[PDB]
Amino acid sequence: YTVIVLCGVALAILVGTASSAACIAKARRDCLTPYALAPNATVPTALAVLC
Amino acid sequence: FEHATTVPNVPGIPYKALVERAGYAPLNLEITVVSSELTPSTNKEYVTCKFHTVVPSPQVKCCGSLECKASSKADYTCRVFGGVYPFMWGGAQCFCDSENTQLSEAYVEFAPDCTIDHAVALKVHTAALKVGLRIVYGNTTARLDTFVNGVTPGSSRDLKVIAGPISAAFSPFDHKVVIRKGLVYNYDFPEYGAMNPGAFGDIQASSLDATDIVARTDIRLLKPSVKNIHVPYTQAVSGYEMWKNNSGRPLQETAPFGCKIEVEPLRATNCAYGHIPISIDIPDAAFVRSSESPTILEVSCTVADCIYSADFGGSLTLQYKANREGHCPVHSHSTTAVLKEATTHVTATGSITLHFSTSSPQANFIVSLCGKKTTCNAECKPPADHIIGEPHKVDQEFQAAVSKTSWNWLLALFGGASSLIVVGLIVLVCSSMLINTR
Amino acid sequence: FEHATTVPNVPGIPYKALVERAGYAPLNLEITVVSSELTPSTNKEYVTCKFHTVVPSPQVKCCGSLECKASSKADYTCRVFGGVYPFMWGGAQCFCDSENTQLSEAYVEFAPDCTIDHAVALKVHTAALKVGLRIVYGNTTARLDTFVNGVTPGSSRDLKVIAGPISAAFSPFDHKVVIRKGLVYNYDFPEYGAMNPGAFGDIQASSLDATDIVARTDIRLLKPSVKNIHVPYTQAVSGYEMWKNNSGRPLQETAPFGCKIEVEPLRATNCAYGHIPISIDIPDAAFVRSSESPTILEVSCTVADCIYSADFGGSLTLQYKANREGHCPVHSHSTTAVLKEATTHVTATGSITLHFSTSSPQANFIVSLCGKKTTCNAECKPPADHIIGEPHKVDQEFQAAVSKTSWNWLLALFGGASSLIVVGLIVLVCSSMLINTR
Ligand SMILES: *[C@@H]1O[C@H](CO)[C@@H](O)[C@H](O)[C@H]1NC(C)=O
Ligand SMILES: *[C@@H]1O[C@H](CO)[C@@H](O)[C@H](O)[C@H]1NC(C)=O
Repeated sequence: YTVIVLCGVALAILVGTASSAACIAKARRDCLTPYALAPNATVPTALAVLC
Repeated sequence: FEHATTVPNVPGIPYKALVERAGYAPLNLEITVVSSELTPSTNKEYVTCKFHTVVPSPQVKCCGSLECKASSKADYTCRVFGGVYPFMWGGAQCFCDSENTQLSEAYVEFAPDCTIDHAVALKVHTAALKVGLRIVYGNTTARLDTFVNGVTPGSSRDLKVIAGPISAAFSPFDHKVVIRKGLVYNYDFPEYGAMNPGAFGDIQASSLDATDIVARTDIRLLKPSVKNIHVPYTQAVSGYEMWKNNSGRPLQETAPFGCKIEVEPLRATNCAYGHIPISIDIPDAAFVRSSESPTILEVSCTVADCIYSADFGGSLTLQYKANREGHCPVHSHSTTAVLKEATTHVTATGSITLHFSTSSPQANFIVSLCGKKTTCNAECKPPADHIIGEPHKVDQEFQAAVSKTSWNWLLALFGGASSLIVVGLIVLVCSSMLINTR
Repeated sequence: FEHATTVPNVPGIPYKALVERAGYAPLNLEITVVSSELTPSTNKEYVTCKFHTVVPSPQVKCCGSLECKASSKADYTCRVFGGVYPFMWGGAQCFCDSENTQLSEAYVEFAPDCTIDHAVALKVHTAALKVGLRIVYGNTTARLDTFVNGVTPGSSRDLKVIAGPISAAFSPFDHKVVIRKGLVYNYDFPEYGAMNPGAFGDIQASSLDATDIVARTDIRLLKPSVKNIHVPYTQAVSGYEMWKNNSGRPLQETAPFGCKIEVEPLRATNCAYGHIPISIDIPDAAFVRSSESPTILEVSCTVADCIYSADFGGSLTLQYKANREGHCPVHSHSTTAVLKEATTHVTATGSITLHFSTSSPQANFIVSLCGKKTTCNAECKPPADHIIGEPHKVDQEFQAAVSKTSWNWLLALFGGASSLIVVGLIVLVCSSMLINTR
């Protein structure tokens, strides 16, 4: 029984980390999706959040 | 008042319960299963044992002709022989060159010692179980012995108690059984009227002293080939002896749950499987009004030390404040932990120590002192000694072995990553709205 | 040689079969089930009968005090009463103004005539079936009686014959039965130890003459209320009498398949249901080489008239040409029809009739005369009478009631529209090609 709980915990944490990484990467891409070269940076706070 | 319970069907494990009714102080109720008795219904099929081949004096019809004749004795085998020439210590018993003939017959019967060495085959069905209960209430003891079936009552010592059918049925006996010299064996004995030489049940009889016997054991005669008179017989080895040699272990060393099997009723006793639903009716007279019962105030727990031991080894202390001298009950309504004593004296401000047992390390529960309740918790450690044969697991484990620390670790590890992906989608739609604004 | 068959378990319906061996003329084999015998295993639960209330003289104490005392008698009831003042024809039996006290007790015992009116409750199980078979082969008759189980060959002439097992188990008896004065009733009697007033089995005893009895019948005493001395008792009406009044019809008039139920063994007899597979072993010496068997030539059927009757009413004739005088067997391998005699004398050019029965209006089949076969057919008509109580349906109907004319009408019934649609498709493709050429 004890082996199952650890494996399930590892699976859950891995799935959560992967989902969070994918979500944050997609959010960064959407924020960076516009080329933004014609004007300056929309807001430096958004740039800081991005990186 | 009628009050029901489910009690484990295991000897020497008292069960404590209460009875709640407005206006009357709680009354302790102790139930003990003194000993079980599973007696099945059986019918005698037949009896077999070592046999003995009779060899009656051969008939001689000499210088003549003779013919074989059948009979009614079991396994009767007959045969004539011509050209024989009997001789005896006196000399030639007749006078003719091979014209004589001799008739030889053989049959079988159970040996005298069988009168005590018999092995009888039985067919069993519809196992029934009887339970002896001892009940204690209001420091008064009552007896009863009832069949676990619910239609039958048991009235004893002012009380009539009705049992309920076992939850899960146990029946160590198989459809076929053999009993011999006080030993029970699980074996598929041949059906009556089916004889196979060199195997159990080669000789069969309805009763030990039944004049009628049916049996075939492959007896074949041989033509005399010696000077003197002698009937040579040949037969297979006795089946009963062969079964005795390799009968295997008896049922005492194989019955599950350690059922002590006695012979003269052919019944098992003192062995545990399943639970008994049992309803107790209690006279209203035995109950006591709460008005005269002691009144308690400001009850408090304290766990000096508790050991997660198989044997009852946990300790506890209670401090109360009351006004009336008397006796009050005590109980632990949490099934995980079981107390030791039910009733205790009560003083104005006295404290009393209690003993208990638990099956989980996180020993937390609510204890009822007299008419009032009190929650309390503590942690117990495993014991040094890990093998002991005294009453253990008064309550079966309920996945409560998980301590609060383990739960805390498991909960803390998990994080809201689903919320994180939801926030990712939210910021995606927000970025879409931002593009709209742009 | 060993030869197997399936026979309908039903008395008075002979079954004819053959055994085929190269170089041996066919041997008839007739099997008859003389009488069925179904005996189940039973145990004695208890016995009951009309009871009788014992009203022993009341214990009177003059100018004193007295108390009740319990006893071991079944249904024992006690009660004391103060203020008694018994009187008799002589006068007062005590002299003090209400100090005296009278104790009255009561118990119940089975009535004497019970010895013959007793009703016994039984539990039955594991029905076992016994068959009596009579087998005729080569104008030699033999008998046997065997358990239906196919593992206990019967003994007859030191011959082993195996029967069964039954295709579908049948037992008119229920789990719980009761028996009284030669009549069996199907009833759900209360289990031993459970007494209900005004119902069957209120008085229960292990044996008729058992000193130990357990029973309750709601006996309540009444305070004395008349000048003289008496112990007024009130009790519910006897349960056994009430059960007798409305017991319902016995099992003799409800058992399916017309089973005759005898009491002493408590077993059913002479009643038919299901099929029996049976294997018969015949000694080789019984067989006769075909060399000595009569030789037949140019066999021919002729159905003078056939009646589609329940009984054996169909007629047939056979014309044969042979060379050797003797007896030849005759049979009908078609299950739909069964002949009357198995063998007949054979002459050089004789012709002989035969009586047969059939279960269809179209009576066509192959009849084997001695070693040779002969097909032949005829049409039978229904009989004038339509209700008789003689062995009927020696062969069960096999949806063969359809007549040849009915089959011809069915054949003329169907119509081939599939050909029409196929022609339509063919002309469709051809006309599509033509339209392309248009
Ligand atoms: C049982 O407990 C009650 C409660 O106080 C007490 O009055 C009674 O005397 C006790 N009975 C015995 C036999 O000690
Ligand atoms: C039985 O039939 C055979 C064959 O014809 C015959 O030889 C024999 O005599 C018959 N036995 C009896 C007893 O009729």
